[PDB]
Amino acid sequence: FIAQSCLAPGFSTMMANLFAMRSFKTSPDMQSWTNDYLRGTGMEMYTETLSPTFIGIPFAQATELCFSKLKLLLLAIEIKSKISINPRGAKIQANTQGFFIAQSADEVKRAWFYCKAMKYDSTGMFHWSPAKSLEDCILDRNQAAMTVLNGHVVVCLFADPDSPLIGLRNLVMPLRASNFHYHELKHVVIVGSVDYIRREWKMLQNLPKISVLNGSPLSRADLRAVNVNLCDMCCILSAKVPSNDDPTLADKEAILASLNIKAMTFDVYGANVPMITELVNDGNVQFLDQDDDDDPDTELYLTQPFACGTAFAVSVLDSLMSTTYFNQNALTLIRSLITGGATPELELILAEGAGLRGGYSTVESLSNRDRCRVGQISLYDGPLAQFGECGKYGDLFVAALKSYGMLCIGLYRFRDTSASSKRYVITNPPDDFSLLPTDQVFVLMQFDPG
Amino acid sequence: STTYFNQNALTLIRSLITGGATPELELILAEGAGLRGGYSTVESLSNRDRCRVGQISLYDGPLAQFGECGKYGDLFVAALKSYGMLCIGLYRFRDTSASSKRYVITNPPDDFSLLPTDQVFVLMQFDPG
Amino acid sequence: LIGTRAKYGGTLKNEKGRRHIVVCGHITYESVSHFLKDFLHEDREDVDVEVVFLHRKPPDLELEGLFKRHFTTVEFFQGTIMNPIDLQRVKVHEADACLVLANKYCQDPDAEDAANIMRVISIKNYSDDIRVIIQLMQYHNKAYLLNIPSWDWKQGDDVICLAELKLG
Ligand SMILES: [Ca+2]
Ligand SMILES: [Ca+2]
Ligand SMILES: [Mg+2]
Repeated sequence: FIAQSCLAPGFSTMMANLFAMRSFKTSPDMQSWTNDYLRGTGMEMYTETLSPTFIGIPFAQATELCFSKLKLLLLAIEIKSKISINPRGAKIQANTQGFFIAQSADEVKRAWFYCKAMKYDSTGMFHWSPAKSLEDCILDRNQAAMTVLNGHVVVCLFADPDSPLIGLRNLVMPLRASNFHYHELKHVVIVGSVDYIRREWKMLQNLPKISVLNGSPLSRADLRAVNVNLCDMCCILSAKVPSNDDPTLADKEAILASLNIKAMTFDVYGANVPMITELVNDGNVQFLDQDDDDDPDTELYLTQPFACGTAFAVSVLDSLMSTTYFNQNALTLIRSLITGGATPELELILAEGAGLRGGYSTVESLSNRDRCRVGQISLYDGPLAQFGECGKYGDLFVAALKSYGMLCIGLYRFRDTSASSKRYVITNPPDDFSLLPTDQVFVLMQFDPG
Repeated sequence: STTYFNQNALTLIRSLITGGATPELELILAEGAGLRGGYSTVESLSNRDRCRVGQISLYDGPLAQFGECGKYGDLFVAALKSYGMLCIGLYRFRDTSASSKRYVITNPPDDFSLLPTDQVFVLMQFDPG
Repeated sequence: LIGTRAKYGGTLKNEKGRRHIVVCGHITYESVSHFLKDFLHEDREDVDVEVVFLHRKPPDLELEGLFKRHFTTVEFFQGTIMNPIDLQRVKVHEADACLVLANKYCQDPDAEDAANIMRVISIKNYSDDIRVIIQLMQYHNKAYLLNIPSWDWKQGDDVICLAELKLG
């Protein structure tokens, strides 16, 4: 989820809220941005067999009809054995299982009753490298300052040499998927102790564009060396064991790092730097933000930092146990959407113990590069800017689907419409929802060769 | 307790014992690169002119006339006018007769009697050259 | 199971034109008695300033008697500075300043400094425009407090570094 947030900020919040079963009551009058956010939190994954009326039509026309008529968002279908996310030019076959996003399972049933009356690895899903050594990836303060790092990803790691391993692959490899061209790949720099990263370097040898800087991300000198003001996303991860002395002192390391970056000034200030923070305790989210009211008894997803895609914790993942049991395909859609398409026997390759092994690209293998990816767009400029002024969300959804095939999932707009550059996540707004010129849309982008 | 009643009280303490710690020195040190040098200019060299904590003796010197029987007030007045030194206290032997142990007297009265073996806490100015 | 009623609790009663300060951190018999003697001295000019103590563990019988002798000028409350609910009870936003005492005789100076630093963050999170005075054990921890966006020395925020002053 953290890796997906690098490509599109706030995506982790949309992911977490889409598997927690929440019942939403519309409210008469309260805070405006909270009301829009709470309506999105009532959305979750659902599966239903497609009506026979949909047989013989392409997916693009099928999901457009569901949104306009049934007010349902169809984003994935199963073709038989495998799940395709927003397929391009794929017919809707008989007895097809479809994935829908709706408030409740009752609304989903309308879809059933509708009627007229060496470059890549062996699997070819991720980029590959000829096992670059760790010593060649180590950079100094002057080495990192002289090189250009624009649009990169900074991984602030807090880990003792004896700390338990957290698997630094799981954040880098989704950023190294075959969906992205080699020129658009985001550079990854890790700030932390080399002793800990040395144990993690076994599975990072074959991942291109990886940099390691020794030191502590708390120090301002290291942060200025890697140009944190120009990075697309700064990730704060802690691997140290909890001392269990006090629940409020468990995340003292990440809170200090987050506050330190927010106060630094560059010759652009640090308060505008997009950051995501890992929390081992839910109650420490109150210290991540300053201009908000804090309550110990409030739920995590109700907090402002979580609603803005800034805070994240493993406590929101407990809902996956119930979701997996009711439908195995639900978990498969989760992994394919966040891990960059991790094929089954690829884990069998990984379980062997030899690490990531590459393969020669063929015409059959290169076909796997064509799949949808998670992306974010802006309505300020481009050929989709006409809907930013006063166009409805439904109009944007149809226009984007017909022109480029992008499937709009949600919106990412400022908390205050006027001061502060804080954006909250709205999941699947109604077709009559009003847009703003400063809005960002979560979309599923097709793979464009070339 | 002293800091709360007056913030300037703590500022005087830090400047008196640390040799002068300007606020932006803390910001430079907080960066993590350690002490950073700089090229001396005409304005930069002006910061060298400030008072320092020192100790003098009345045994042999131009101020030795007050050691025999001169009062503390006379020594304070004479030192300030001629040299700019500001007497703060005395560092006198415990026994006048023997051990070489000296105790601290802070701001003795102007009628205090001095001794030839007395040391005075003074704040001397910066003398170029 | 029934036990006894909560001896210390509730909210500090508001008074018109009343100045009060909040003291937290190491609240023991040594610190409180020594602090009160220096804070309330005949040599210093008398000012009507209320002293409010906030601590987690209930005070022992010796500290309770000390609070009784200072009933009209010293009050104690049970709670942690990390809880926003407890911050409202002592009315930190209306307090003139917040004082964070430190345990000088601690086994781990890093652990003591980290806990005290987190206290300032909690106080600043509740409201940024609060004067905070903290005792600091080691100098290298001063950088963390300075990097806090809400920390402003011009507004009265001060750090008393024990190591820096002792060696100075
Ligand atoms: Ca729901
Ligand atoms: Ca907050
Ligand atoms: Mg949801």
